[PDB]
Amino acid sequence: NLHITEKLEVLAKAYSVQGDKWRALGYAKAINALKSFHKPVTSYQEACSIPGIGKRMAEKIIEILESGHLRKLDHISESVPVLELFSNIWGAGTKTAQMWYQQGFRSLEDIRSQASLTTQQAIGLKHYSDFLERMPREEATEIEQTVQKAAQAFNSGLLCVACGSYRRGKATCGDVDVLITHPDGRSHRGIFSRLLDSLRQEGFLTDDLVKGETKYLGVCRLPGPGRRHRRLDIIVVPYSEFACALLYFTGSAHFNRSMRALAKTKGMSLSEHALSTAVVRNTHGAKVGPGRVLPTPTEKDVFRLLGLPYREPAERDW
DNA sequence: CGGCTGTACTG
DNA sequence: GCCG
Ligand SMILES: [Mg+2]
Ligand code: NA
Repeated sequence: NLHITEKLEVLAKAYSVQGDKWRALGYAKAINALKSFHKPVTSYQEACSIPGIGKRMAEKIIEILESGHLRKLDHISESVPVLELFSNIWGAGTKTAQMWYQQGFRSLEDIRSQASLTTQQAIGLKHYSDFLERMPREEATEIEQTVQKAAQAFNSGLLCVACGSYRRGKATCGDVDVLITHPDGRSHRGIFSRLLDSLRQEGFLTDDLVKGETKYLGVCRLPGPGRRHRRLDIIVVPYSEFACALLYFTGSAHFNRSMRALAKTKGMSLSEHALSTAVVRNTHGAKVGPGRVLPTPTEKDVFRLLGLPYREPAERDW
């Protein structure tokens, strides 16, 4: 199924970029369902059947089948392509894009010349094209290795794992996500600092976007002709959290959200730090009592404790 | 009626 | 947008 989704994707993005996040979530989930459906969809009654598809989406499917068109798609605001242009700048989202629009900016030349950018947005605009591009998974390999090689030059016992789409076995990667830990659980942050320093000194790191104590995002470029600037995310964790970190950083993101949402129905909470149980939540679903951390030395343990069958990373790409 | 994941960083 |  891609006949009807292609038309939905355009509404999903229109909604997302105008900041209607939940309606856009509705569309996103429906789109997902339709894609993992075996056969093409035939009846409005078959429509409702599919979890993630209700009356409103059913009617729209019907129109796509009956008319081969979507009336809502010709009513999309003329501002949408511009809002998408703007929020493809790293560091600029829905609010900033809509503000810029209101203020009369219609193009990246307008932003470049007339807009006051944060440090992150200026780096984002500089790399606008490169950030929209995916790298072959083989290039990800060279980057993980460059990072790993450099880390292991401080403390050779450090473990570096490439995560995200790479670990899920995808042929291309939007960025490289490197997870760093140490088996003693005591080795952190003296490294993470100096590590970035050498990588920056080797000329490998071109720009910094986020520098936190355990988390880094920046821009690197491998040496040589024909190389593009790439996004590189690095996080350091204590060995205690290694498995929950690995699970999180590997994703996919829709998978993390599904997992976490299930954990919530079981009175549990899952995050990059821990899976914990006996979590106390107020009526709005917000966490109040922290509950207690459940032991989780491997990804297997996390699935198990949730009552789920183990998925290897490739089966996580939702 | 109202949640839809949970966390971190920046200014 | 969908659903419990
Ligand atoms: Mg990634
Ligand atoms: Na952005």
